[PDB]
This record gives sequence, C-alpha cells and structure tokens, in this order.
Amino acid sequence: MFQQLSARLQEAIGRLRGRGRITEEDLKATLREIRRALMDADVNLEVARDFVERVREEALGKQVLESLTPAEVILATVYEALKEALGGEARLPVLKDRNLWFLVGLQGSGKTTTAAKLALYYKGKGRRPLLVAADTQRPAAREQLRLLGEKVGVPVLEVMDGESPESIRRRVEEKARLEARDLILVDTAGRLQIDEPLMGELARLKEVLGPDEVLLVLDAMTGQEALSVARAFDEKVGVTGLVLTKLDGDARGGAALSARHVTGKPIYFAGVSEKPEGLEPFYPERLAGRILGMGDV
Ligand SMILES: Nc1nc2c(ncn2[C@@H]2O[C@H](COP(=O)(O)OP(=O)(O)CP(=O)(O)O)[C@@H](O)[C@H]2O)c(=O)[nH]1
Ligand SMILES: [Ca+2]
Ligand SMILES: [Ca+2]
Repeated sequence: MFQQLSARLQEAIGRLRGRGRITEEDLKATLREIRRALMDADVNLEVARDFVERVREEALGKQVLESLTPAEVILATVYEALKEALGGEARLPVLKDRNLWFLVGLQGSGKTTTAAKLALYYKGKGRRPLLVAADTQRPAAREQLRLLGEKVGVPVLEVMDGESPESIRRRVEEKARLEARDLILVDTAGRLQIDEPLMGELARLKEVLGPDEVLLVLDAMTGQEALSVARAFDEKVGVTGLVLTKLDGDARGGAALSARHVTGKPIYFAGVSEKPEGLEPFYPERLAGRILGMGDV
C-alpha cells in the first residue's frame, strides 16, 4: 500500500532540487502537486486541503523560500504532516487489571487472524489471554479461531449456537477465573455486509460484557469504504480503537491516511501479513518516514 502516492510525493519533492532558491509561485505549484497526489490516493478534498494548508504554514515558518535546499524543507514538513495525519504519537490500549476487548468488523477484514496475532503479541509481553470465538451462528468461524489459538499457544472458548450474552459472560468468567486469564479477546462474528440483526446482537453482547475496548479491524485494501464501515460500527456499536490490516497489500492508502481524523479513533495496530507474527504496533512516524523514502525501505 501507498506505492503511487509515495512515488508521487517523492517526485514532487525531487522536482525542487537543483534549482536554487524558489519563488512563491514555485511553492504554490509544489503544494497543488501534493494535494493532487493525496487526492489520487483517494484522500477527500477537505482532508487533502487541510494537509496542504498545514504543509504551507509549516514550510513558510521554516522560511522555505529563503532556503538553499527547499526540497529538504518540504520533505520535513510533509513528513510531519503525514505523521500527524496518521496519529502522531504511537498509541496502544491501556492494560489495567481487567481487560476484556472486542474485535469487530466485516468478513474479510482480518478480524479473526488479528485476534490470534493479538493474543500472541500480548502473551509475548507477559499477559495471559483468552480468545472468545463469539459467532453464535457459525461453528466454522469459531473453529477457525480454535486452530489459530492452538497455533499460537493461546487458549480458546467457543460460544454455542444461539448462546445468550449472559451464558457467554458466565462461561467466560468461569474459565477466566479457573485459568487466570487477564486479557479476554472477543472475536465477534464476521459477515460480508453490516448485518443489522448482527449490529443489534453485537450491541447487546457489548452491553452485557462491557468491554474496555472495542477494536474495529479494517482491511486497508478496501479503500474509503473502510471509513464508512468505521462510522457505522461506531454509531451502532461504539468502538474505541482501530486495527488496519493488509497494509502489505497493493492499494492506494488515502483512506488509511484519513482514518485517524475522520473516525476520531486511534490506530493501535497494523497487520502486515497473513502470518500470526504479522501484526505490530502502528507507528505513525514509521509509515510517514517510509512513505517519503526515508529509513528502512
Ligand atoms: N496480506 C494480509 N492478509 C491478511 C492480513 N490480515 C488478515 N489477512 C487475510 O485475510 C483473510 C481474511 O481473514 P479474517 O478476516 O481474519 O478471517 P475470515 O475467515 O474472513 C472470518 P472474520 O472476517 O469474520 O474474522 C485471510 O486469508 C487472512 O489470512 C494482513 O495483515 N495482511
Ligand atoms: Ca439494549
Ligand atoms: Ca536513505
């Protein structure tokens, strides 16, 4: 993800090299080019306009027009604007004494495999996780998480067909007490679209289990639809943070860039492969530097 945009931002910056100091009109040209690059990456007009305005202000504050290397000033101000757009400071969930967390999202989002890779990440950090396969319609969606829990050495509780939220709560509390579980990761059901009985069911489970966090797992390769999905889940269920998967995929990147400010939720993790190990903390500085061709490729 972000190939064309990364190329197009780098090319805009590169066009400023070797020319001496630049003029006001030269700066305006570069700024429209950044705005176009963003919009071609599917950033909407308002977010792209805000981004460019930030770059303009910052670059003028660094006296870009008086620099012998204006490309470097633009690189720095684009970098920072990208970092800020992606969230600024890296963030994660608060771990406290009791940690019960929902993973929500659509079919194909990376939800179930993210649950398992999350289980493993936290086990490696000294937590003691329990995975809950919470689709009460589909034995095979539950199964799938079972075999991923075995892979990663993290225990699993599968809900029964049609199980009530109160029984789930009981069986989960019983197992958590018996097994000393101190991070319960609830893999809510995945469908192809927003199943409305689905959203209601999920809201009821949420009222009953009272999760500390509700993590919505979004496939980055699906585009602007992701931010509509985010709004829908936040309004029908209520979500506390994001995970963006398939950032290793080939796709534009503009919605991901816009997600922090559009959804108002932190991005805690990004999935970077199909493997259990392929989910790591989301580091706004790292994707931003990367996008601009700095650091480790
Ligand atoms: N390349 C890549 N593939 C991913 C990533 N996360 C998940 N996938 C893949 O996406 C597909 C969908 O996974 P997932 O959504 O977890 O399972 P599912 O079978 O659709 C069930 P649900 O969506 O309800 O969790 C799987 O093939 C999985 O390997 C990622 O970060 N990168
Ligand atoms: Ca209710
Ligand atoms: Ca280098």
